[PDB]
Amino acid sequence: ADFAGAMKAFRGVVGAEWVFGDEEAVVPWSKTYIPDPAHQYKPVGAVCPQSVEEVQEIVRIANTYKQPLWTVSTGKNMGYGMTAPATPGQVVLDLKRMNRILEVDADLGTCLLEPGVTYQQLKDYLEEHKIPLWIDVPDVGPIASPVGNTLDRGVGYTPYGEHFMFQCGMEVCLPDGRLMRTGMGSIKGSTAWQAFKWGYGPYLDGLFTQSNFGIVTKMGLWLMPKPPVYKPFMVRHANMEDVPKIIEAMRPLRVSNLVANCNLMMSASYQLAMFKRRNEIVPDGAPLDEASLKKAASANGLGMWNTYFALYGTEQTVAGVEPIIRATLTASGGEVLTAAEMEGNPWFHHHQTLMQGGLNLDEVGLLRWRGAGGGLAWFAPVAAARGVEAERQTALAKEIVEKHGFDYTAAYAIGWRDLHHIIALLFDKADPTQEQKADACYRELVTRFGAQGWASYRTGVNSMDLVAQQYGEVNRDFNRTLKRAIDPNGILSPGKSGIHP
Amino acid sequence: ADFAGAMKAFRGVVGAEWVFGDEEAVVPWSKTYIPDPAHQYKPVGAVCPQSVEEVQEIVRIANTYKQPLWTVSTGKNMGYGMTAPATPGQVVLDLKRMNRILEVDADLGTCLLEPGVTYQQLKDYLEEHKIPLWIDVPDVGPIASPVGNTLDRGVGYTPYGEHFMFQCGMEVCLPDGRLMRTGMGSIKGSTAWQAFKWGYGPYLDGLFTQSNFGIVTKMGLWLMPKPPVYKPFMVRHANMEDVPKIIEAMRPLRVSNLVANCNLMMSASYQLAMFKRRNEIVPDGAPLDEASLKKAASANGLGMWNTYFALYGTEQTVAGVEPIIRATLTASGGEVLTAAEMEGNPWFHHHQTLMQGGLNLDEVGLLRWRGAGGGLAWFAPVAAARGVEAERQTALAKEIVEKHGFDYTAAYAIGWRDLHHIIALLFDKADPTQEQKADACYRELVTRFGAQGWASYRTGVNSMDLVAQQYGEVNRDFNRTLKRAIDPNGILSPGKSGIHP
Ligand SMILES: Cc1cc2nc3c(=O)[nH]c(=O)nc-3n(C[C@H](O)[C@H](O)[C@H](O)COP(=O)(O)OP(=O)(O)OC[C@H]3O[C@@H](n4cnc5c(N)ncnc54)[C@H](O)[C@@H]3O)c2cc1C
Ligand SMILES: Cc1cc2nc3c(=O)[nH]c(=O)nc-3n(C[C@H](O)[C@H](O)[C@H](O)COP(=O)(O)OP(=O)(O)OC[C@H]3O[C@@H](n4cnc5c(N)ncnc54)[C@H](O)[C@@H]3O)c2cc1C
Ligand SMILES: COc1cc(C=O)ccc1O
Ligand SMILES: COc1cc(C=O)ccc1O
Repeated sequence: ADFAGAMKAFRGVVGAEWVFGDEEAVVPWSKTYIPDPAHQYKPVGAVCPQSVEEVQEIVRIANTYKQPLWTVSTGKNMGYGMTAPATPGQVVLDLKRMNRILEVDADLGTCLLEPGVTYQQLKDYLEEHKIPLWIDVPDVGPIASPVGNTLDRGVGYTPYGEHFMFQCGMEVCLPDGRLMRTGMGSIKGSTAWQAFKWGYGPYLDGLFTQSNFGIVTKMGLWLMPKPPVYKPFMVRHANMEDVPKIIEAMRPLRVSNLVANCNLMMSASYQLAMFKRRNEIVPDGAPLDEASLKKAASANGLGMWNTYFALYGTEQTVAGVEPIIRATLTASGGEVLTAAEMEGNPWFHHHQTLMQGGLNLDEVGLLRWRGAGGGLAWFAPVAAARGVEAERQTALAKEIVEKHGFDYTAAYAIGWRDLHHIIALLFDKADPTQEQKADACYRELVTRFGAQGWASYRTGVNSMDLVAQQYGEVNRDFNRTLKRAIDPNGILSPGKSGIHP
Repeated sequence: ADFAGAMKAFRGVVGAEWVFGDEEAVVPWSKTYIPDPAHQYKPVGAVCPQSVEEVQEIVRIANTYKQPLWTVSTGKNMGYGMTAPATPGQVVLDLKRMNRILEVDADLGTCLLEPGVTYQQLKDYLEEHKIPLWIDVPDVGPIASPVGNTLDRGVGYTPYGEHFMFQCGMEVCLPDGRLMRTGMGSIKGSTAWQAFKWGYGPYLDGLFTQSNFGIVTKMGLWLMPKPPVYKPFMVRHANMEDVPKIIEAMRPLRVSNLVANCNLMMSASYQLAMFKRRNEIVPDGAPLDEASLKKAASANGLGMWNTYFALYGTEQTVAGVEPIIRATLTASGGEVLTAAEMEGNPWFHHHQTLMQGGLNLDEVGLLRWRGAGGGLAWFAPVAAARGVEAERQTALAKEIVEKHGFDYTAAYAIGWRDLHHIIALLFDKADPTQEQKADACYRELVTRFGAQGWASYRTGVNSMDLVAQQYGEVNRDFNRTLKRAIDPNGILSPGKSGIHP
């Protein structure tokens, strides 16, 4: 890499005030929450363009100077690396200034977005124009990107919660600086770019998700019509061991699509961690015992597991399914509760907001759990939607985290036929011993889960190689063949998803 | 290519009795219904393996001898080329004997299939085991493949009608002879291969749809639970010119998901062609005039457009949406009819079967429309689900087919935000002048649609290059870059989707 030559050329493209080219200037891009005992996940520069033409020029320069770029949209991948690159020596290509809402089609229920568009911005746009469409939001703070989130295949909590399913068309700047539109978008003045996903020939959009094959400059997204009626529910289960029965109850409701939104099944420990520090619940040095958890949860109107779902449509369609749902969940030991029973309950309010695609009030309490706080890494294994799988994964995760002196703080995001088991590894990052222990714990989670046949849907920059190692060697080789063909100079996000030039 | 050396080595793998290696022996793989005036779409051999290990050996030999393989599952791509390869000198790799149903998961609603499994076979398997799951079938005759259809991104008529959306996990033999499993499948003894679509890192399954980058040897598919209640409907519209009003009435019902199955909006001419020859309707030499069509359709209980939809659930969920659906469609000039009104109507019966994923036992009447018959080519442009687009595409297609002496015989398959406009170009293939005219007509359809911003979702081997030409030059280059990297010897289906080594 010729770093100095690249950065000088980048100033010529975007202006000197949008290039950040030394240790002090790149501080805003360098903070992470994942464990990093060797201090190895850090950018060496950042560049912030406002147009796709600037992106193209930047890519051309990256090739000439052999200077890799780590592309982000808004860069709020918290617990997964924020804007830290996977390998040393990279410049962050921060697309936050490319924040234009290009189209919103009220009739077809679609939009077309630049990467820097935020969820807040899109929701404001819809409301200001009185367009009766909803968004589908992850459980994040004030800033996050539909484009960035979708490209990492993230998740929200309406019927449109599996974000990548609802993507339709994209524009990519390929590593040589040429633009390519997927689906119907390469037909000049196509009116169907946001209407038909697949196009003609090989379906390419998935190559640009969790990958380093292209820079997405525009993305189409389907949006759900606002329903006449929205009815949120909470199911409370009393015992830690209820895990398998909850999944077995929900599975039929989801496979038959009586419930259609992604359902967060939240542990009491996670819920408490959102609003309380660990030392409000148990002494430092003591385990997070189930009696203390149960007492604390009960005092706050929570069970040991609390699962959130909603119904959408009319009073009549809601009444068609609500009885069967109530029967199935009550038979599993759950108490089904509505807004009228959960008045003033901040967890119910939190999920009632999420499940209509509302924006919650900034405040990530999770970062202050243990000691000085500041340590969070997601460990996010997949399971089939089978109670026995959830039972076993809960047991193994708890065993491993507790062996390293950490707590089990987790949720299951229940999907159609799958679960995303979301495990927050919360630690005191400011204590270097605790950061080292969290690193060791994380490695043990990945390795031992992999040995039982389980691996992650998504992971942070510090674990992308170790997670890749859980999946097949042929897969690893095939990804590398694609990388080398698409990006011969290896200038896009080396190490993303364990893919190296 | 060294054809003789390749075919000798193939006999060693599968047995001499499963290699077909001269003009006479390959006759069963040679008949097509598309126009082919130069007789250029034809295989030079066929090989029929029964195991994945045989496939892998075949692929190794194909590399050694530089002998291209044109891979099919059951090969019933009627109107798209059957088993004829896109370029000369290819051997059909016919996977019909790999017909094992590997798994069916009743609780998660999934299955895992080899390519040769037919729809009939899978339906029989479900029925015989009393498994309360349905299939989703295209409107084909007795033999077709869930795998082959899904890989060409085909369509059926239940809520699971957009077939590729419901695929989950695949195994592929790569061009070098190695097997790769997508999604969660490359984790040994993963139990989530049919549970979670995306896996980790780039999403690859779409690369193996409408493509020549691999041979699919196993594919997973989600299956819909059988609903307590199934209620089919037919909407009759009186006038040829109703097209835009029908799309505008159905679009909100589909965008809001009050109707969830893919809806065939059938022209009267197509419907009549299913069961009648053209000279039962008008004289040879006369146009298929709207008054003759209306009279013939009316005598059969058909409108000029007849649109089929269904509701699935309980008596109460159906009652939740049926009034709104009826009001929307009646306001558009439609008459909404149910089984009780359509007793003895063979078209209603045909669609009522399709919309519950039933197998129609029938010959393909369409192949006998004009003269000696035998000519069929699908022209299948996409539209957004907007009335004005359907109006304009119907007008243009009518203009073009009638200019060349052919009829407009078409349907729209209404999707969520899209339409597949399915235009059957029916001709007398046994008359060489008519075959030439149909060839010219088809070229004009593709070219002139492309100039208005419209192009095909799928096409036949004789037009794959011309359809590729309607999409972007960068797309074409990118697909060629992938092809050369993935299949360096160019031995898998050269010319599929216009992708050439
Ligand atoms: C308390 C908490 C709760 C959370 N809840 C959720 C949740 O419910 N669901 C969820 O999905 N996540 C969740 N997250 C994780 C994360 O914060 C969000 O997913 C967030 O939306 C990701 O950041 P972002 O939108 O800024 O995307 P980015 O950080 O901009 O993008 C993510 C990644 O995509 C790639 N990328 C982004 N833009 C492009 C581009 N234009 N071209 C190519 N590649 C690009 C890069 O690899 C990048 O690192 C949570 C995090 C926390 C701390
Ligand atoms: C009257 C009529 C009505 C029809 N209605 C419909 C309809 O409603 N919906 C619809 O979708 N189609 C329809 N068709 C078109 C077609 O007949 C079906 O799509 C049929 O299912 C395709 O044949 P097949 O299943 O044998 O697949 P195949 O012909 O085996 O496969 C199709 C293509 O996929 C690729 N392929 C197949 N198997 C493999 C593999 N294992 N590895 C890699 N590539 C492979 C090849 O390119 C192959 O040519 C209709 C046809 C007619 C004549
Ligand atoms: C469903 O995916 C996620 C959910 C969350 C929090 O709810 C955090 C990280 C994730 O990847
Ligand atoms: C929805 O796709 C198709 C439908 C048909 C017949 O109804 C034929 C070919 C197709 O591609």
